[PDB]
Amino acid sequence: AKVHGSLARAGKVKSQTPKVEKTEKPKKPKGRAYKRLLYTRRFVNVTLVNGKRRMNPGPS
Amino acid sequence: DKGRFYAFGRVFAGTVKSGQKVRIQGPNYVPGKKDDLFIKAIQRVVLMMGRFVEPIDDCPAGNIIGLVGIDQFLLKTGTLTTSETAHNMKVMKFSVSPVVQVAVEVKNANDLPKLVEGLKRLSKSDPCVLTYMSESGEHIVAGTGELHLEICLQDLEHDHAGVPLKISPPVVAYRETVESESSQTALSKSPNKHNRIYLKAEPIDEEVSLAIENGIINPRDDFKARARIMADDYGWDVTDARKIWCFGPDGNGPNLVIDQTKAVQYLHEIKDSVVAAFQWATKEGPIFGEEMRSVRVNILDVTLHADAIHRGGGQIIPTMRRAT
Amino acid sequence: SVGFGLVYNSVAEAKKFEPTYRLVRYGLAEKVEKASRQQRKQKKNRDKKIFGTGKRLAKKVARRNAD
Amino acid sequence: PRAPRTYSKTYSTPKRPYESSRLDAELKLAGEFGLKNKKEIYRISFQLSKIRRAARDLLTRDEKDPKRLFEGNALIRRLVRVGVLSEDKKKLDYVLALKVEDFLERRLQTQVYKLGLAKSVHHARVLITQRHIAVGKQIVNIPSFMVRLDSEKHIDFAPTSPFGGARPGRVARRNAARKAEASGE
Amino acid sequence: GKGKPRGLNSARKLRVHRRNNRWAENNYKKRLLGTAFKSSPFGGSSHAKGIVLEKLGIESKQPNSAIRKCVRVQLIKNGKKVTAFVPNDGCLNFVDENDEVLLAGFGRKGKAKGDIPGVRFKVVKVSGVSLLALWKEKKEKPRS
RNA sequence: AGGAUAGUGGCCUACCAUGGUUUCAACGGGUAACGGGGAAUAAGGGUUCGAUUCCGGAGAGGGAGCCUGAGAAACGGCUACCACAUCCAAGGAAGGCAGCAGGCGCGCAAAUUACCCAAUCCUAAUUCAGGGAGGUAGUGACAAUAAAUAACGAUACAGGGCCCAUUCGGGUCUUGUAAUUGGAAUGAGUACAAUGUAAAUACCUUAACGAGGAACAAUUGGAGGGCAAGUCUGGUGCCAGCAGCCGCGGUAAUUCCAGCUCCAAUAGCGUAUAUUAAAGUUGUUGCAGUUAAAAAGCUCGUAGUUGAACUUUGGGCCCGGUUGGCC
RNA sequence: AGGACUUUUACUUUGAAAAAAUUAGAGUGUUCAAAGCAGGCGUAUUGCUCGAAUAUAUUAGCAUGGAAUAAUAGAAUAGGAC
Repeated sequence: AKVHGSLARAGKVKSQTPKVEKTEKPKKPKGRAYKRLLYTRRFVNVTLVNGKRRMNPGPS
Repeated sequence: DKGRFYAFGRVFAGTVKSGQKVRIQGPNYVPGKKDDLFIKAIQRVVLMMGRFVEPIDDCPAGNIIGLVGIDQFLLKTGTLTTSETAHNMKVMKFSVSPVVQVAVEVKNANDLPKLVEGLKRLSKSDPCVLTYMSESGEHIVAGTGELHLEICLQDLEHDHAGVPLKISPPVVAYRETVESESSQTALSKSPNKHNRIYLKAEPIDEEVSLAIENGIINPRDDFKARARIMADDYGWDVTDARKIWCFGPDGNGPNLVIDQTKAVQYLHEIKDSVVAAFQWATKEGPIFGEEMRSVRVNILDVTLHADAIHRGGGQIIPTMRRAT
Repeated sequence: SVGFGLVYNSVAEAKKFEPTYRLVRYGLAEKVEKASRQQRKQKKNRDKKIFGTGKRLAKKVARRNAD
Repeated sequence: PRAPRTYSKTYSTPKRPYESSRLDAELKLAGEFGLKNKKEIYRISFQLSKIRRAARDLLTRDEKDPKRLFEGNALIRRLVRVGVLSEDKKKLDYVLALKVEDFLERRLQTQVYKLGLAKSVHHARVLITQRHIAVGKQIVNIPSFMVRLDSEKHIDFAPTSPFGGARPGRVARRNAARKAEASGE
Repeated sequence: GKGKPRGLNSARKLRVHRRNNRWAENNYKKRLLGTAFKSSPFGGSSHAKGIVLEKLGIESKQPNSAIRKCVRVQLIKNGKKVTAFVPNDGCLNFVDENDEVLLAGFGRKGKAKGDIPGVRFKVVKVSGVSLLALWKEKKEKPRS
């Protein structure tokens, strides 16, 4: 329909976004060493059970 | 052969290699940044012979040479250093710069785009020849001298685009604007007789209109902080300074629409209609559909019929344009 | 270490059946060699144009060079 | 022009992508059998199915038939020579039964951990890979070697690497030269 | 009875009848006629390289409001008209008309991805560098 | 009947009859058509694919002709045309890479003009010659199989067993997070030597160097639902854009873009297209037709599909094989 | 078996008919696996032997059997069987 759309605003977002780098995050295990990390906290250390069951939450 | 072209440059230091890693320090590239940087791999090297060449794999400092393959990555003319800490060389001089100017089209418009790659081909055929677009849908061609451009036109002619071309002087555009202020308050309502609009236009200071085109006044700045900058430095009304409504056209134009009503409880309901219709207006002006520059609007008193059903985009936009 | 040995009745029957590469890999005979295959194939066809020894043709070219 | 090196896939992903139930049991398997790729568990079920399948097809045929006997018996007696199938159950019906846990309970990894050796289950994997343990002396760095029982008593640090003789480690020799370099003459 | 004549000597009979009602099947037609190798802008092919001609500003059909940013192109292998589309934020900042391209579909087998009117082909590569590289700044666009 | 053919025959030529093919779809047309073996997908039933490691077939720029020879309509043979295309001193000459590499072009797209007969086989007069068949190395993420990126102590320390409790609880089974830390465990590499090979690099071997987060670091995608996994933060304000459909943003967005945390899979994941299952959404298996899409206006009637029952059935004897108790 | 004329088909039975490589699949510790088709053992100081299975091999075609089933034919101015 409208062919001659204005394109002087395109890219607005990925332009003035607060440039926040990636904080110092320690290396995590890759491969088999990973299932180790997952399994030890996903089952061995477990999480909550408010009602039925949960996983990744938020700050409250 | 095949459509590839070996670069032409002099070695200032170092010995060239067939597949050497070097960094391109483009005309805007600077060591402390990353813009115009291109650390690529040459395919091989070649030594000149008048019109033909022969594959020389190495060459020393001070002796001029040819670096083939890096064509599709450079920026026409640039520095090639494998040393990152290296500053940017001196950026030529020439002393000529674009002055000649024409317009190009076709006698057969169905293959018109083949003519445009002929234009990009000319850039990739000469040094100081500069091809660009006009603010009126034409492909302005500029250069050194009249014959220069004509030989470059004979190039675009037979070779590059290789098709029928129409040449005319560069068709200009003269920014429609105002000398005085709106004599009286202009009145206009919907084709569906009801809701009216009242305004008057005045000459904006290029000091600030140029401040638009230099990052001082942005259509999305601090109505509070930018108010201090236009009241203390530009002597405007800090009242409507925070009341600015839109930058027409393209959403950043040298023209602005300003709030000044008092008893209109429903003004914000038609703003979108106003800002976009104000664009269609500053786009094609009455005189001869020419964009506006340093053109301001003082929206005085605007009455809107009861419910927003008749006070809607479908009929307000036609009123605003006519009121402006 | 699964290898594969060969005990010949005599050393004579060795340089008879035993393929070159093995016995040469040892150091029985001297490193026998000719030009590379690219030199050999190219040299092969050049000699395929010339008929017979025809050294009078190489002498015939020693004629175009004096005439 | 040579000849076909007949390829074929050993595993088989599920007709479903994210079925809650199915994912919870298999992660607990990578903690009980210290695996890392579902492909490693899939691979099991695939071979498990091919088995279960031919078993079924043969299971349908008229009993006493040469096939149900040949293909059948010979088969059963193999899953057994690998110690997966129970000796008691020799009517290919425990095979139809079974479960990944059983076929996976006979891997070099599970036995390397159960036969003590590398203490923890995973620490067992850390060694198999770091060249250790062997068959009749045929060292292996394949944590999924499939212990078949007739090789279960031969499981032990192969003649290579410490804990089985040979020359210990290069860090130990460096520690010896680092010990005599610090204090000595 | 009910329809299909359950007979032992009506093979070809049930055959014809079958092939017939096979033509009423959507995807069967597209094949037994080569709709792709004739009309489909990408005649029997998957992706395709071309030349960017115009930086369109295509509108969005209800109920969403905003401009999409598509590109009408002339494919090299046909030249046929295709009003393509471009993904990610901006991109057009580093796209530029008359540049090389490589397009594909919207897993729709024709059809529009949704809100975008008619557009049946979106971009993947440009100048031979691809979006991601220029969208994550892992390289800059050449002299293409 | 003859002719031509290695040979049968309208293969071809005389003379003669009027015939032969067709709703069981001939003929004409399309084929993004070499067939067949077989590949992909799978509950069965089907569906789609099969240029391509083999087999029969056909062609060598598009043809037609033909020498030799047992064998060719060969073209890494030739003659002519057509399209081509290269050399020249200008009179002439030569050439087809749908053989192996390689260059242009064509493109979504596809590797080195490197080594060699040692294997495999063939050809030849024929053990010794030759084979850009083929064998090897390079490039290589079309598929395929295995699996590194660390593991055990461990100290500060809470949790859940317990013999123990007024209540000043040790410590007792340990589960981890630990910015204290502790050494062995190492192939990915590097490198004597040997092995391998036709020669060598690499697979397999192995001195000497080689792991402590700044390593020798694994990523691609996603987190409303569908579909497993945040209503958390900062900018965004129906703009930018996402959105495989439904659907997100219009100033507090679980769906935007970045932070953080986290998830599905893992050296593979995402992309597109194609095809299968799904799809009982193609139906013999196994659909629907009153209103959802659909019973011809009615009947006749082909071809097709299909069509009642009725014809030594039944009784008697004996025996040779394989299951089981059983004795 | 030199010989004389016989109801046919369709359906069904076992075998056969076949190029393998591939499919299923035997067996066998390529360090394991897709593989591959190898090995395994002795006086390891003059050798012994097991292999490299079977089936599907689909449609038409071929050979035996069956005689239920779909048909089919036979003696009428007697075109009769013996």
